[PDB]
Amino acid sequence: GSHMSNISLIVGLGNPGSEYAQTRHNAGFWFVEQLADKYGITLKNDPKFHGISGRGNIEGHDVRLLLPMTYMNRSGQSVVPFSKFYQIAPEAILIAHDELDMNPGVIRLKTGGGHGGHNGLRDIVPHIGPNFHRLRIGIGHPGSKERVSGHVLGKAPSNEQSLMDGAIDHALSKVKLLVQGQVPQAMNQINAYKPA
Repeated sequence: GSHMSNISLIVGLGNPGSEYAQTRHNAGFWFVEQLADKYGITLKNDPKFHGISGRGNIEGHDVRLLLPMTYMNRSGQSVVPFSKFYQIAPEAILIAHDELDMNPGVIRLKTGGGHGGHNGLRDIVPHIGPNFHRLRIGIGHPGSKERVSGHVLGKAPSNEQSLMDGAIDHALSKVKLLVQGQVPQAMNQINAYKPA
């Protein structure tokens, strides 16, 4: 099982399929895929947990990675049984996700709170509660309430993509702190990120 607030499960939220891979709602997938490549963690088919998952060493810690393949609004159907099976408490979970309420190039580490309208988080919090950590990857908000689906299922223009990519890269450099349980320092250093 997990141990205290040493992060040992990192989840990236998104939708399956090439048609969604470049969309804003897959920001969490981008982060976790890049993290897996950085540390040489194999992301392999995990049909039992309706996802793609991996396990490997990050800075001397045994960490699991998970990409639900359920579609976004059914993400809990992967995350919940996976975390329960491996006895990973929410306090040891980091979920990376797109955040409508923040600008592209803004990234923050948050502990607790609600789903903020995010349909992936909405499927997870009812089951494990809110006390997991979140890597909120800013994607911006569309023109109004009605445009949300068109925004999150859109491919960002190059400038916004560059801003997100830089923020994601910064966060990758701070995962060492997270797997070491240094959540306060990680929060300070992630939240301080500026693109320019």
